[PDB]
Amino acid sequence: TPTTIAFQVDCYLWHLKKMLSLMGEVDAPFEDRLRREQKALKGRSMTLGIDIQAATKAGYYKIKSITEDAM
Amino acid sequence: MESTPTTIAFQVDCYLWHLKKMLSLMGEVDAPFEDRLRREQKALKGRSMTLGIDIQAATKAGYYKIKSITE
Repeated sequence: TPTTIAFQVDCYLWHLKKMLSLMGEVDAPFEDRLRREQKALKGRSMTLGIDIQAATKAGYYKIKSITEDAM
Repeated sequence: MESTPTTIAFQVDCYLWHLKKMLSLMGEVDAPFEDRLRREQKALKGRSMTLGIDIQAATKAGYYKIKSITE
């Protein structure tokens, strides 16, 4: 599903942004955007019935699949 | 470009946006995902003009920044 795939990819890329935030590599507006997006992902998670952790894993493999041969 | 939390944030944002664009190119995402993509692209153009950083250059730097950390 394009909606499910969108969620998985959004979750994984958000996970990357969160990790960079916790590493202190980024500034405050990036951190504000981060927390905004997370609240939005939680809302979407309720509608899709997909756990953010599971979606994050799936999104990692989707991204691995696309960067593998293109880059 | 300089290496500050603000420029790193911009590099990461540009590169991760690029990955979302690749999903759009594959046609594997829904209309809200594409809506967010266009809205974020406009945001990045403003921050690009503000920071005086080329999006293409920031996109490459973001790739290597993420790659350095994830690998």
